[PDB]
Amino acid sequence: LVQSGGGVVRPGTSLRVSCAAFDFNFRDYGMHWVRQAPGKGLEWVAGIWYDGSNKDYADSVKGRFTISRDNSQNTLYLQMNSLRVEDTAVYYCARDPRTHREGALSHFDSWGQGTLVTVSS
Amino acid sequence: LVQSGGGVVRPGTSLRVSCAAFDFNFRDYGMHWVRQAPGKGLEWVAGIWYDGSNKDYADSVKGRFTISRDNSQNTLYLQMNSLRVEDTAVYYCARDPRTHREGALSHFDSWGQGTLVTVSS
Amino acid sequence: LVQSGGGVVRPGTSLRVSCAAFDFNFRDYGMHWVRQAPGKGLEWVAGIWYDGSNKDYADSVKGRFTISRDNSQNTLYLQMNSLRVEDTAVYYCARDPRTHREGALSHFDSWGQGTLVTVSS
Amino acid sequence: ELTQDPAVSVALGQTVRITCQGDSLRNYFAGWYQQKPGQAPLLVLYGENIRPSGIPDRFSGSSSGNTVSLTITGAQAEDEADYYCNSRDNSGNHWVFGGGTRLTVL
Amino acid sequence: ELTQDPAVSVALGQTVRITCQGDSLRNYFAGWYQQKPGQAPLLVLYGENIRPSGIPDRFSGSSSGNTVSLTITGAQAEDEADYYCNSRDNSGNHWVFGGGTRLTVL
Amino acid sequence: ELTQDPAVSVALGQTVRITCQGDSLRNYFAGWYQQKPGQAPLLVLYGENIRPSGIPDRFSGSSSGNTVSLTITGAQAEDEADYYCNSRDNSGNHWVFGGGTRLTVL
Amino acid sequence: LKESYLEESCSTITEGYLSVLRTGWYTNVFTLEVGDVENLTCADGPSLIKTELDLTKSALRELRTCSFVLGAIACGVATAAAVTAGVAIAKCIRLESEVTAIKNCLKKTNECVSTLGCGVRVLATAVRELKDFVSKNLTRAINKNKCDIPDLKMAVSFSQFNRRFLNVVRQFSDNAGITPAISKDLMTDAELARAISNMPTSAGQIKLMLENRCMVRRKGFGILIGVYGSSVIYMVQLPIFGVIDTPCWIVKAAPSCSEKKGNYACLLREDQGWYCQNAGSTVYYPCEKDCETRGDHVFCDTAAGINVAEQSKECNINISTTNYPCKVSCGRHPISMVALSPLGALVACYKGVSCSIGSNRVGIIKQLNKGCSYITNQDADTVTIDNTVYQLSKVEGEQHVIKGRPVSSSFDPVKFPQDQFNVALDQCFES
Amino acid sequence: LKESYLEESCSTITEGYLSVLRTGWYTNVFTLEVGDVENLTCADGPSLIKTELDLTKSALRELRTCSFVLGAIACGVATAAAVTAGVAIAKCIRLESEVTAIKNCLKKTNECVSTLGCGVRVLATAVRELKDFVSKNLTRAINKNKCDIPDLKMAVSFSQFNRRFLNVVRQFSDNAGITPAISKDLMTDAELARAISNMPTSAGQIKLMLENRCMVRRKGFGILIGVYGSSVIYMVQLPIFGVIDTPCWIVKAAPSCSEKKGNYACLLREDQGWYCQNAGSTVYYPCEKDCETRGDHVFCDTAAGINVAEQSKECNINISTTNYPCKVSCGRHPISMVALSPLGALVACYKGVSCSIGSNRVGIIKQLNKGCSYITNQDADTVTIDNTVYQLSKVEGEQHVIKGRPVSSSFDPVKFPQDQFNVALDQCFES
Amino acid sequence: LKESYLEESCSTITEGYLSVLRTGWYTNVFTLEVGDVENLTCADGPSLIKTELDLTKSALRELRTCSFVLGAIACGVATAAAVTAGVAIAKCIRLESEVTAIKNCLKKTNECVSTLGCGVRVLATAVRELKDFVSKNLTRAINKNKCDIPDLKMAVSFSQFNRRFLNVVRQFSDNAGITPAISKDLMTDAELARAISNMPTSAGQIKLMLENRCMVRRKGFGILIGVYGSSVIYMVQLPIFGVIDTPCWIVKAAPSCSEKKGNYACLLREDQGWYCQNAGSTVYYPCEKDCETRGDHVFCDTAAGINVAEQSKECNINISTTNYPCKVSCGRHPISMVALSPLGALVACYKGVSCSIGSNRVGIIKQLNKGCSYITNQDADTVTIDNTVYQLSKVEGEQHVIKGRPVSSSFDPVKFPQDQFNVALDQCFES
Ligand SMILES: *[C@@H]1O[C@H](CO)[C@@H](O[C@@H]2O[C@H](CO)[C@@H](O[C@@H]3O[C@H](CO)[C@@H](O)[C@H](O)[C@@H]3O)[C@H](O)[C@H]2NC(C)=O)[C@H](O)[C@H]1NC(C)=O
Ligand SMILES: *[C@@H]1O[C@H](CO)[C@@H](O)[C@H](O)[C@H]1NC(C)=O
Ligand SMILES: *[C@@H]1O[C@H](CO)[C@@H](O)[C@H](O)[C@H]1NC(C)=O
Repeated sequence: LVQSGGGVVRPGTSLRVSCAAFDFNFRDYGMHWVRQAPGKGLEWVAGIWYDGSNKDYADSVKGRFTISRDNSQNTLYLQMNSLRVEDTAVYYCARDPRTHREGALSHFDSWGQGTLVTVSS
Repeated sequence: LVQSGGGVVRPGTSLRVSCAAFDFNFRDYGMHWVRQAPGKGLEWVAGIWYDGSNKDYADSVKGRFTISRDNSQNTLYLQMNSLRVEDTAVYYCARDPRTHREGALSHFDSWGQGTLVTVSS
Repeated sequence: LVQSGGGVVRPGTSLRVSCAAFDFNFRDYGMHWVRQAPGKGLEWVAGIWYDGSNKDYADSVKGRFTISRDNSQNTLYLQMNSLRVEDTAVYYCARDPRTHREGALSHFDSWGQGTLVTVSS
Repeated sequence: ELTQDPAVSVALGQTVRITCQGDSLRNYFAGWYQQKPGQAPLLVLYGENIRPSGIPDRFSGSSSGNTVSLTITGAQAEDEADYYCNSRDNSGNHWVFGGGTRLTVL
Repeated sequence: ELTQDPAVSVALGQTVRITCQGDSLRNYFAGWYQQKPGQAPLLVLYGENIRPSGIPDRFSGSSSGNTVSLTITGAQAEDEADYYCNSRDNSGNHWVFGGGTRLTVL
Repeated sequence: ELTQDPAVSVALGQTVRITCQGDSLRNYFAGWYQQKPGQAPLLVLYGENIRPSGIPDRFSGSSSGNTVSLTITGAQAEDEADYYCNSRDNSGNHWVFGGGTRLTVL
Repeated sequence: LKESYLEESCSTITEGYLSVLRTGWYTNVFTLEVGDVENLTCADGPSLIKTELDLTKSALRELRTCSFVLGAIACGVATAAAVTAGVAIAKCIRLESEVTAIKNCLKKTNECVSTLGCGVRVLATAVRELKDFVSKNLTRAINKNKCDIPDLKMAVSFSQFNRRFLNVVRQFSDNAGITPAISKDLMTDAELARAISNMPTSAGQIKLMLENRCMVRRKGFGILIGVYGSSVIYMVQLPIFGVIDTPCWIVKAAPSCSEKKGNYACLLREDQGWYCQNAGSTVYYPCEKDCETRGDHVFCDTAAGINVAEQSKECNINISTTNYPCKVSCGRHPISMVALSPLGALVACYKGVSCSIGSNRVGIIKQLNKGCSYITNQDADTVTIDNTVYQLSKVEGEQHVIKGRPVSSSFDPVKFPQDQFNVALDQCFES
Repeated sequence: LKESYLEESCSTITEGYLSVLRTGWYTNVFTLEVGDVENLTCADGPSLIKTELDLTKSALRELRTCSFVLGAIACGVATAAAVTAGVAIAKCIRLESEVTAIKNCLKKTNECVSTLGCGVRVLATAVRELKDFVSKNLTRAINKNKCDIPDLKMAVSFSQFNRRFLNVVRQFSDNAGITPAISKDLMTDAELARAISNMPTSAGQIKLMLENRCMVRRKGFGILIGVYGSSVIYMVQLPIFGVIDTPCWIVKAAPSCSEKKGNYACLLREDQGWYCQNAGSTVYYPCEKDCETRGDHVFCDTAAGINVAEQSKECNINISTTNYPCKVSCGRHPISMVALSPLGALVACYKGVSCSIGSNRVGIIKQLNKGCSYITNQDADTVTIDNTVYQLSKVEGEQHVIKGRPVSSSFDPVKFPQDQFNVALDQCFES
Repeated sequence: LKESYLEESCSTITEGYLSVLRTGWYTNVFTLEVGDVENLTCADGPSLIKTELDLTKSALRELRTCSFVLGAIACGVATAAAVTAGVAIAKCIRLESEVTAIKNCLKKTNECVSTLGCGVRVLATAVRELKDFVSKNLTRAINKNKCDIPDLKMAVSFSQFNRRFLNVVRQFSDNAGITPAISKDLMTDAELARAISNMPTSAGQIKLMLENRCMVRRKGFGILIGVYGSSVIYMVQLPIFGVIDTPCWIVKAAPSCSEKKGNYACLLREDQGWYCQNAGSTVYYPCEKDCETRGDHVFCDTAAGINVAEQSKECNINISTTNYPCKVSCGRHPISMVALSPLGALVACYKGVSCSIGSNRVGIIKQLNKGCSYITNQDADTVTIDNTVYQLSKVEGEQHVIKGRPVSSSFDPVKFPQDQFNVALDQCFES
């Protein structure tokens, strides 16, 4: 997974963290973003289904982030606006196993390597 | 297995012979007494079913001997009364295979090593 | 196989050829004659079914030859009348595997070594 | 009342049939016991050709009509013994023993 | 009347398909005979791809429409022979042979 | 909301059960991850005791009521890691992760 | 055999068959000793022994995850009785106190007799060879978790000993714990012979069962009790064919039809199938599934039998006038059909069908007259109704014809309703 | 495929299927050679060969221990014919003089042809491989009775050669001598190909069977003749599919209920299931079990056929007025149900069930009106009745609607008896 | 369990069973890899490897040669729905575009998710093991076509790896491409558990299915897509038991005959079998074989369900006066029979039959009065009719009796016709 777009910016700005070069067929799989503040536990960030429907978000970001995908280029985007200081974390790109959205499974697999996004004064 | 009470007595007396130390779960098996006069063929003596019903006897003894069993100690008894000189025999203790009383099987296995009872002047 | 009667004769005469000493159960198989003029391709000559019904002939011989069999001696006979010089050929004896006449199978096996009826001037 | 011969002899290494007869055998199975002298009887065959475990596969048997037979195949030296057939009476309540064939191996 | 190519050639170890054509093959099966030049015909293949015993797995055949074909796979030196197809006419009482293909191996 | 013990210790080669507690586990399965430092989380168990391929056969899961637990049999030193449970909440849309258990091996 | 054609009703009755009636169940409880296979592990990659040990361990664990139209009426009662008797007995065994009792009984020897607390006598059998192999050989062979040892003889032997165990699992997992028949793997021939010969019946019955054990095997079934420790415990439920050689007969029928000025009337007898006498009572066996013949013997299950009054035989003699209500179906469309019988065929064909009879001597002998006719298997080898050929049974036996005007042509038919499915004859006729 | 919806009776008829009719039986008589395994004995205790030999020698002994509702009517005659035709030939082979004749045929070679005394001609086949191994190799590798020999290659080989033999015994033992279908072990693919090719039918039929040999295999059966010396003899009966590519059609129906002043009147067509036309006659195949579809082809058994007259097709065109007595069932209370069809489904939807149609294109499409309605495959992917869901057959093809008032809404019903099971339509209406 | 005897109509209703309803299908698509086996040949006569290679090649090519009476209606609908759903999805995978897509999905790893062109989503699985052996090991062992190598380890190993492949072929070949159940070999335990865990249903249902997978396995089926290159492709349809723990009850009945002036009059309830209530409607499951019990759980197929109005329960309470048309059969001739129930048995016992109840403590307890009577499994262990013997279900529970003088005794029967089959009760009584 060639993940990029992660660096550092003063708060109140925008950035994009893309996850591409999938080894599996990126199409037909749902995808999710998970983040990890330095040393802290994991937090789920956003989700999307395989046809691009069902964009949904954690309440810490519900108003600000957008999750988008391109099934022709095989790329996943999370685009950040009004970035706040608490948003500094490693962002991981993760895959959804489910065939049907009604299913009971709730794990993720195929965790990408990390993309460190920093926010600083 | 142990068998006991073998000995000699003058005719017209009484004796008890017993069979014990069973290795086969005595509680569920019917049991039989079968005897052998010296050098002569075998004769069946008496029988009992597993719950102690169906006490049966050969006509040579039908008024004299009594067979009885104790399913708590795991011992089997045959009591001899009014011994007569013809009763000189080895008494073997033998086991009945039958699950159901109305079955067609008729053999005995698990023949004990036998108790010599003599009667003489 | 024994095959006999192959020889020279002047045209306009008669001859008999026979096929015998079969190793298989001759009684149950249909049989056929097939002939090969020197260097030429094969021509079917006649046929018979196992019970001796269904005698059939090629039109080059329909009027002349007779096909006969003896299920007790185990011998097959083809008798030639009014030999004509075109009839010079090796005559093979051949077996038909069909269990039922209305079957779709159409091949022969068990070819004999053949005999060389050589009608000539 | 079961009945069988007094004694039978067999040339070593070939078959012999011991036979036991009595009407009740038509209706109840038999049991065949071996008795070498002094020792207690030992079950060699019961029912229609069923052997107790450990009895060598030489012993075998069969029945017809009111008669049952024990066939010793390839009579070995260790087969010399008394053989006693056994069945119940026609009441199904008293057992009986057929007397014994003493068998000897030459 | 069955019809067949008079001669065909194949490179050693290459495959070749001999073909035999005639209307009646659509309704009755065919049989393929090898003939070494001095010797009685020997059945190689019959029916919809069945072989006798002994005939090596190299020989095979197939059919479509009113045609049948014998495919020699990996032609060996021993395959040089005449090949004759035969079948039955539309009546089913008269057999007929095609003028066999003389096959030669280079 | 999922919940976990903040730290647990196990004697080497002894077993240990980590447990994760939360009301929503009645409806949705858990996934178990481990995270050694710096590296991305690696799925170690999911569902009712299914292992991903390549995860050694020592990890096994169990669950009841509103509780799940990951049992490490024969706990090796290479099992020292953070272990995180996650599951969906009763909306079916939002995922939640437990606070993670920092296991350590003595 | 004797076969009577009853032209009163275009039916045949074939009699002289000898009964074999199932009248009970006999239970043998098996313990299959698998051994301590769930501890042995491999540390040295793929190998033969790992593959067979993997198959074993995998089966042992997977095995812990399981657990009036007289025709239809009869078969429901029959199958309900069978399964109920099995579950009732299995429920006594499934208690831990009884499994430990059975194992304590079988600890020193391979067969013993047990009483369950619920008052029933069972035979018990231990099949033990796989534990013998696992505990006495394989466990020392794979000494140090090094499974890829150089001795091949272990791997081949292991594939043989575990074979029976794997087959038993296969048959239970495909059937959710209740098998349809007693496979060779549930009971071997020797085990089945010793089981049959213990059954609670006189010697005559057993000698028949014991020479027909393939049919005994087919009629019974097995139930999984469970996996306890490292032993699989299952039970088999054997048929007691306690009554044999009573008289039986079979009734066959074909549509009997007539004309009156070009409009048909028809009836068909609805009491087809097997009958038997038993101890002076008549039993009717309507299920198609639950009687099977093997030559002169017919094997039937007494649970499928509906009791019928002895007058029921009068429908086979004087159906015109019997006071017993013979069951018939009535209508006015003449169906043409063949109904076979053990010694012949009933051939019914009417307007627009062309029956004929033929032989392997000559393909055609006689075109039949319109109506119902009885074609004796001595008279033709085959009958053909319309481009369709039936081949007759070549059994030998005497035939009779009972002459009489068919009912369909003797009484005036009822005007409404003329078509009636399964009804006493007097509703159809002589209204 | 062309599917007509018949509004007059709430029924669909789908035309364009191609027949495949069984019209005869073909017999191959196998002899399987075990060789003199019964003389071999082992005196080394447990070993690989002893346990394989025990399996072989035991199985060889076990073989010695085996000795008008038109639906039910049709399947009766169908099964009696099959079993009878088989037993009639087995009883002819079972004589000692014939088994010696067969083995005299096959002495030099693996396939032979023989006429039985009863006049049938059978193919005969020798499955000889096991006798070759036992006589040529195993009987010399053992000498004296050394049986735990050092060469493992002998034991592994043996477990392959006897593998077929044990499987044959397994299938006969579980079926009391008459198997339900031709396993791969009774007749292997090569043997089945040679057998089919000999069958007494023209090349067109045979080419079809060879490409469908799974279905030929499924529809035959085998009979055990017996064990004669060390040889098993058994016969296989193969279905002659003598007629192909005649027209067939399938009729489906659903309850045609209709309402009158708040009461209901209902009708269902009973002339339901498969029909095929053959040489200018119509044949009706009412069993559920006989006819099976594979694409356009229907595999059917002429022994199950009932020769319904021509003009029976008039119930598919003008049931209201045909003089043919079209079979219907009548009653008051409406059932609601879905009847599937190859190109659609009929929904009967009355008295307060909720009915709707939907698709994998998002959402539900339409709530349906009450009354019999026809949902086309092209219109919806799914249909649902009261929380149940059905998925429609995806096959494309023409649909037609034949418009017309339902009979249930057009005639006054009979007052008594109103409910009638299986009657001509005129018993129910227009009295 | 609570069992009520309804003496008003001689019936029992047993409540408290918990539903498990199939409400969908799930599809897993398997690719089974058999490698470049068709290139390998043996130049060196008979050998172990040649025999196993021959079996593999033969089995591989063999696949290429391959491919109102509510109780009657419902089971037709059930199997139609099953087969169409399977064939409809199989026809969508069978395209070459999709087979390449599936192989492209699985090319790197053993499980993948795919959307077909037809919009359904499937799980996909690769059974890769045999290709790995044939490519990485066997192909280098046979140098220069010398198959009879000295190392036996290849031969024994190869018999293990191809074992699964040969079993899959065996099941499809015997079933012409659609197997009756999910064999051990089509889908292993691990593959099955990992398949169920993905189904479109909440965890409660899935936890039950995993603990009961022998039933999930039993009700599914597989379809052969075909052989492509040297990969077998087949699919498995798994039952989604999407609804659990709703109420169900079973109805049983027996002939309620009674007599006046020496003439019997009879009634039997025709609405026997399973009912389950679901989300506020009642589903009736009439098929004899589409509901099965395991303790309190009853497993049923929603496609076999016929919707009935909720008032239909009134036939279990006051059938004499409900306005709902309770289905009954009427007749003049009494039948004597035992209808067993989960907690007891109905004994119908009429003229000329003798009936008595017994126990395992004492053989005979009482002889019953004539007429319908309810014998409780707490009061007897056995019940007997005319020398027939039945065993009662020993399961504990509670019983009730709902008193009420029987219908057949209270009303006077209609004079013509009696013997009405499957009619509403108003049509038989109080004419
Ligand atoms: C079992 O015993 C038989 C005979 O008792 C053995 O048959 C022998 O098999 C070998 C090959 O494995 C044959 O050798 C080959 O012969 C042909 C002859 O055309 C030749 O072309 C080959 O180059 C090779 O020499 C041998 O002829 C054959 N024996 C006889 C008498 O024909 C068999 O090998 C033994 N083992 C097994 C497992 O069957
Ligand atoms: C034989 O092997 C080649 C590649 O080595 C392959 O292309 C060919 O398909 C193989 N044979 C068959 C029949 O597939
Ligand atoms: C008795 O039948 C009437 C008529 O349908 C019904 O209204 C009433 O509810 C029934 N009795 C009970 C207890 O439901």
